[PDB]
Amino acid sequence: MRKPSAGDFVKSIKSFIVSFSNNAPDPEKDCAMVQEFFSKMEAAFRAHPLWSGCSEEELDSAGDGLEKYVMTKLFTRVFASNTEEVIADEKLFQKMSLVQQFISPENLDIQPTFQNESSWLLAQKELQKINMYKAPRDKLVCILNCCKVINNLLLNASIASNENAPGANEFLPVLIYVTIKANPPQLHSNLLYIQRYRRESKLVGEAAYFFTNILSAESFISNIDAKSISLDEAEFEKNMESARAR
Amino acid sequence: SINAKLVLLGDVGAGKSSLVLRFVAAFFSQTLAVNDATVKFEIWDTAGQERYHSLAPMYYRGAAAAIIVFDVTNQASFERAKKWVQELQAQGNPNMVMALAGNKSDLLDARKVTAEDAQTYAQENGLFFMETSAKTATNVKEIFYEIARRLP
Ligand SMILES: Nc1nc2c(ncn2[C@@H]2O[C@H](COP(=O)(O)OP(=O)(O)O)[C@@H](O)[C@H]2O)c(=O)[nH]1
Repeated sequence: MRKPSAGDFVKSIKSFIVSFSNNAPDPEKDCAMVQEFFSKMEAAFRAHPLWSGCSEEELDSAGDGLEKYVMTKLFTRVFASNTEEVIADEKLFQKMSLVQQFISPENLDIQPTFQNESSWLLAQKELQKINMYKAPRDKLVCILNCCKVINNLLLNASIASNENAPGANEFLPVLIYVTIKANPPQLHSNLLYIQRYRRESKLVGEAAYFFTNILSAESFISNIDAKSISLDEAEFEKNMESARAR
Repeated sequence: SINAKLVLLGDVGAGKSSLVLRFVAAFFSQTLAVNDATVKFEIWDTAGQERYHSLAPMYYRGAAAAIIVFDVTNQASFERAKKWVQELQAQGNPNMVMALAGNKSDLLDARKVTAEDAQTYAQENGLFFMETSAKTATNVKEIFYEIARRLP
C-alpha cells in the first residue's frame, strides 16, 4: 500500500475514515457503512488492472489487511461505544468474577470422564488474548483457538476413557466453564464488535458455528442463577456472598 | 449445488454423536448427491442437556432441516423429542425438513418406545420417522439422503 502505485486506494481509505466521523455514532448504521465500504474496496482490489494479477489468497489477505487498518482507526468510536454496552460488559465481568470462584464442572453437566487436570488452562489463555488485538479477525482467531484447544483436549480425554469423540454436549459446557474461568474483559463488546465488523463474507462455516457457541455461552453466563448451575438457592447465595468477601 | 444447514437435536445419550460419526464432532460439512443435484450439508450439533435448552434457538435459526434424535429404549428421550418438534413448528421456518430419528433400534430387550407411537406422531405433525442404528449402520446413510431428497 505504501507504493506510489496504489495512492488512490490510500486516498479512498483515508477519506472514508474522515467522513465516518461526520455522522453521529450509531452501531447499526456504522457497521452497515463499514461492511458496504469493505464490499466496495474488495471488489476494487479484485477488478483493478494492476491487481489482475493476484491469487485468491493474496486478495483475501488484502481484505484482512484493509479490515485491520480501517478498524484500528475506527476502534474508539465503534468499540464498547455506548452506555448499554458498557453496562452489559460490567454486569458480565461482575457475574463471572463471583461464579468463577466456586463453579465446578458437574454444575454444567461436564462428566468426570471428560475432566482435564489443567482445567483447560491453555484454552483460557487463548480466550484472554482477545483484548490484545483490535482487528475483528484477530479477536475472532482468539475465540477460534480457544475452541480448537478445547476440542483437542476433549478428544484426548475420550481417547483415554474409551468413549465417543466429543460432540456439542461435551464442548459447550466446557466452553462455558472456560469462559467463566478466563473472564475476559469486555466480553459482551468483543462479541458484538466481531459480529458487526468482521468481514461479513468471512463469518461463515465452522467459524460461524464456534462463534455461535461463544454467543450462547455469553447468554448462559449472563443468566446464571442457582437452578441453571444445579445449586440449591441458599447454597448459591451463600457462595455469591463469600465470593464478594474474597 | 444446494447448500443446507442441518441441526441435530436430542437429549444426552440418545446417539446424536454416534449417528453423525457413523454417517461421516459438533460440526461437519457433508456433500451428497441426489437426482442429478448436489446437496452440501452443514451439520450443527447442539447441547442436549435441559439446562442448555433455552440456547437452542441460536443454533436452529435459519436451518433448512433438523434431525431430532431419540433413544427407543428411553421414553423420556421420546418425550423430549416431541417437545423439540413442537418448538421447531412454533419457532422454526415452516419450510424446514424434519426427521424423527429413533436410535438404538438394534436393542431388543430394552425397547420402550413403539414404532407406532413414533410413526403416528410423525404422521400427524408433518415429519417422517426412521428407525436408525449407529452401531450396525442401519438407516444412517438413508435418513440424511431422505432429508436431502425432501429439500425444496
Ligand atoms: N446399541 C446401540 N448403542 C448406541 C447406538 N448409538 C449410540 N449408542 C451408544 O450409546 C452411548 C451414548 O451414545 P452417544 O452417541 O455418545 O449419545 P449422545 O450424547 O446423544 O451423542 C454410547 O455408548 C454409544 O456407543 C446404537 O444405535 N445402538
